[PDB]
Amino acid sequence: LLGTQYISKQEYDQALADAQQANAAVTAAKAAVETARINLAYTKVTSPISGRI
Amino acid sequence: PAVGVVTVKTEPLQITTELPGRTSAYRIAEVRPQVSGIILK
Repeated sequence: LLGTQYISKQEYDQALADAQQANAAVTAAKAAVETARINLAYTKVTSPISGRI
Repeated sequence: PAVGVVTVKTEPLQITTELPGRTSAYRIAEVRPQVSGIILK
């Protein structure tokens, strides 16, 4: 939409803005998801080492 | 009557307390995890 200059470079700036931060929110999410899942990984206790129990 | 005699005077003496005690590092710190979890290594 910017090829033929049909928007505001300002505008496109704004669009990329969230599109930038959006994924970051995603990053905030996947980081989040792993967190609990990690805890669910904590649940189902893993032997932190190997050997005779 | 003839005897070995030592006439007495004031003699400064720095002898003083010899008392007990235990010794410590200084330098007597610890390592306390401030972050909780499994020790990986």
